[PDB]
Amino acid sequence: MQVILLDKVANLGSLGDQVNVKAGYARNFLVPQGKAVPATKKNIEFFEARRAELEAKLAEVLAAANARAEKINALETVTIASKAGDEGKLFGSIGTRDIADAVTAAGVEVAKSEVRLPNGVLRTTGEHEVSFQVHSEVFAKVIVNVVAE
Amino acid sequence: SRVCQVTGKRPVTGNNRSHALNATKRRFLPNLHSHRFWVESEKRFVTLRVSAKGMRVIDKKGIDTVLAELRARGEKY
Amino acid sequence: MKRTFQPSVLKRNRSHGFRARMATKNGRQVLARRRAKGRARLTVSK
Amino acid sequence: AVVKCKPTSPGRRHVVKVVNPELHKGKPFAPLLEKNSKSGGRNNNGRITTRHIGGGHKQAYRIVDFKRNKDGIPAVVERLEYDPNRSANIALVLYKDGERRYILAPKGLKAGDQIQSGVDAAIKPGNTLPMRNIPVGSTVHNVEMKPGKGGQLARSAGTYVQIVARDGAYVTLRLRSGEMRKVEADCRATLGEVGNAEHMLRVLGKAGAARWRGVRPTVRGTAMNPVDHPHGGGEGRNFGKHPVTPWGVQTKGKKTRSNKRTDKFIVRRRS
Amino acid sequence: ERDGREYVLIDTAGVRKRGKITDAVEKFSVIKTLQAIEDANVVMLVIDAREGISDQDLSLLGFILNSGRSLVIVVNKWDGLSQEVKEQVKETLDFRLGFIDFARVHFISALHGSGVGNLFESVREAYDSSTRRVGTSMLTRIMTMAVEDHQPPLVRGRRVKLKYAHAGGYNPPIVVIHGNQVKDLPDSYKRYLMNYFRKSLDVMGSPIRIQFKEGEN
RNA sequence: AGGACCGAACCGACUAAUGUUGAAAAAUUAGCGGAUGACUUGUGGCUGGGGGUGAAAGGCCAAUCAAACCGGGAGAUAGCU
RNA sequence: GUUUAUUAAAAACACAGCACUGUGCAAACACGAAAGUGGACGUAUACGGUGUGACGCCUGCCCGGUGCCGGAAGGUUAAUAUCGAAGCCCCGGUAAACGGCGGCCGUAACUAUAACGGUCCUAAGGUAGCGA
RNA sequence: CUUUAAUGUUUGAUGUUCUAACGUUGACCCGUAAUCCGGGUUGCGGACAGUGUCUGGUGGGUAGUUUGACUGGGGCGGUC
Repeated sequence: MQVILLDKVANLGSLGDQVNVKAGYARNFLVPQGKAVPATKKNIEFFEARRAELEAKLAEVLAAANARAEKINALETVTIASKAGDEGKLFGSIGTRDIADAVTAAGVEVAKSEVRLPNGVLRTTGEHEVSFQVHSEVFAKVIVNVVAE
Repeated sequence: SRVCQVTGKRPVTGNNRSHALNATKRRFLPNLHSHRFWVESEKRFVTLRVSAKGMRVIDKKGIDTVLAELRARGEKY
Repeated sequence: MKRTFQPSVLKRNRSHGFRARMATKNGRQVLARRRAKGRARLTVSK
Repeated sequence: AVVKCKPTSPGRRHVVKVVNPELHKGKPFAPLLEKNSKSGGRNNNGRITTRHIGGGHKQAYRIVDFKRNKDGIPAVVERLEYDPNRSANIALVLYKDGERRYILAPKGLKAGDQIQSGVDAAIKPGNTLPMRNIPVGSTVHNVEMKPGKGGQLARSAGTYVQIVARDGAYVTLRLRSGEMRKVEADCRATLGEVGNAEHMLRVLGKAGAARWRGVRPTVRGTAMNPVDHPHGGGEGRNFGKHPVTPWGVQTKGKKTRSNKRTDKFIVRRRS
Repeated sequence: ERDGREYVLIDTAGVRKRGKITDAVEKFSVIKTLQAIEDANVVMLVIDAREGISDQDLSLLGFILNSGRSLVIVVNKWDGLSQEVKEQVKETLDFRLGFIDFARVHFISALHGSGVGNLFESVREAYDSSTRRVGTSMLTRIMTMAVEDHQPPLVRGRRVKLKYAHAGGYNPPIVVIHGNQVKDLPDSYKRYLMNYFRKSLDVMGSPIRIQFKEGEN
């Protein structure tokens, strides 16, 4: 169908780009995910007025989502923000494994290719130490301090 | 079944046909598939069996408008 | 050699029992048919 | 093992049999036992569907599973036992768990043998593990293909498969066939095999044997009246005609493959 | 003709008949193939291994038998076929119909050529047998054996009588045997005695023909 | 021990004979085969007609079966008696 | 052994054994428009199909390597009207090829048949079964 | 115009990877001290597969019927 995006920026289409799209991408990815809202010559008018608010006020702690996204598409340097990516560097214990929650791409992951650790990892500040496996049953490690602002 | 629940479907009467123009009959199934629609207005999926003309139709009018009906068509939501 | 006539009340009745004949629309289309044709045996299993 | 019948009759002139004295003779463990069922093989609407199946003897099923579980504190082999529920021999184990269970039961057994279903494994012949911790080139039986679904390939006498490679995720094994197929990365199959590599020489021998084996005559189509089923033949038993089955086209030296979903695991076809 | 000897190209489209045009329907072409019959003493049947022996085609071979001219069987564009050939069975179904001749199967391509010599050769051999110098004597002598062995048919409690055969021409070999009446033999026994001759003196050539005349009864 | 031998029951029917408007819609009479297993049998139950089923004869499927039985189409249709 | 109940018991049908093929499980396949079900609570020493018919005894011929055979299109060998077709690779086809399964010559003692080689073909080579 | 580029393109193929439809006869939780099912979680597959339409090839398995007439019996033959 067609939508006006709600998305700040998206790899094609950005920042209240009203465009038509594939039906199979649009209804099951651009919506329902908040990255678009349907377009109609009714909707566009509503939306045009709305987006001076919505694609600004919502879209301002969302800068994080585009950045952190790389880190979870690879799962080499598994990095998400729990509160961060919009507050400076990714810091505190907060982030991935301290609640054992990190977003996956499709449940096929390299972020639980072994489990072994006694209280997880992360415990520095102003940077955040992830464990970056070197095997699948030994945890000799190569820990990094990546951020994804 | 084999019905859209919207557009209104069921297989409907046919025949093989030949330039011979022989006599036999066969019906004809529409293109329906049960597709997992996202209600959003209770933010769940209420997977309905739907046509593929209809799939379009649902889209153009929007989720809770097909789902406005069903209730108004007196039938399983 | 045996004969076509074999015995049993039991088997006879649960070849067609009244209720079983009251319990499938088609052989009940019949039940009614005959009934309207006015035969006071019906089942033939009284 | 092998024992040859001494002829005192024809009807005992070609009965080749194999005795099973290394199992107890008498009842087995009923609280792990369950009924059989017979229906002449016949369909949901009972029909002759796949001919010849049915009869036999009576036999009995035995409540079983090969998912190698209650892993905990190991078991030991108590006895082996015949059952007509496989062309093999099955066996009771007693756990230290205080569990009691039967296992499919490999060749190497001699009772009191140590069993552990523990994933660390003592790499003991006949013992199971998921293939992602196997040795290279290992011989394994009880090939599944979804992880922990429970073996369904290779659970017969002397059936095994050689592991060919385990590379990345997924393990390719050679099915007894000369078939290379990749099952999943975790997936089980039990080290080695169960033997009974001699019941190959066991025979029916006669119709009486086949009767207690439920083989109801594979009735020769080919010399029937072609009217109700066709293939070849006639009243004159004549040849020089176009040979096809009722589907109108040959079934003998024709491929088949109605599983466009398992090509993807198949690397080199069966024979 | 090349090498004096005549070759024909025939049927209607797919043949790679894309010519000056002359067969508005499916019919005219057939008028040509019947010309192809007239002119032969040898016909070659191209069949494919991947569209050959079609219904029309098997009829086409049946027709060939009428055509009364030598059959040599060619399979062309056969270097691209699959390593387990489909095709032994395809040869077997035609074999059983069955065409006593000499076959000789050819597996060529017009886009490679393999069979090229073997085709040239096969036709000559087939022509010699077909065109064979014949002669009342040979025919009578082999015939006696046959009738003694398996019995001339009897009709209405009266036994028949054969008593010589001669050759009515040789090129497609025809014989006319003077015995008992036309209906006193079934076509089958005619053929039996014919098949016998086809057997006892080589005929890698064409089907041979037998006739019966009456005068004695 | 055994598709073991002989042979009653019980089932099956090879010869003959008889009946053939019977005594009997296939028996009787008289010999005869198998008989602990490819056995036999009861009771009940289930496979349904362009269909089963079928140790296969184009058998058998309610005395009927190279197409059940029954109802309707249907006062069929029949250049034929 | 089984069988044409109500003409026909057999040489028919069956049958072990054997042979061949197809099928990797959500199996092939089979029924059932499908759902489902059977196949199978099984699992390629099986399962399904098909086919042959105990048993014993009559020898059942692998194309890949490399070679061979016919053929052309090429390669390779030629003149150097270059193109290079004939013989050979190759393409197809080829194991009565090396190598296990014939003769003929010498040789396991009436020479002759011959395990080895030669000779027909880059055939093992009457060993099996069976002898005037 | 034939022809040919350079450039603008327009579009379809293959190649690869993904996940989000879709599949999941994996495993578990749950209605429900239910091998059915449903929902949810997770594992695995994956834009496939399969199916709907349309559409080419095949198809005696299934289906309706077609296969003259003359005739010193017919069929045979020969003939119209």
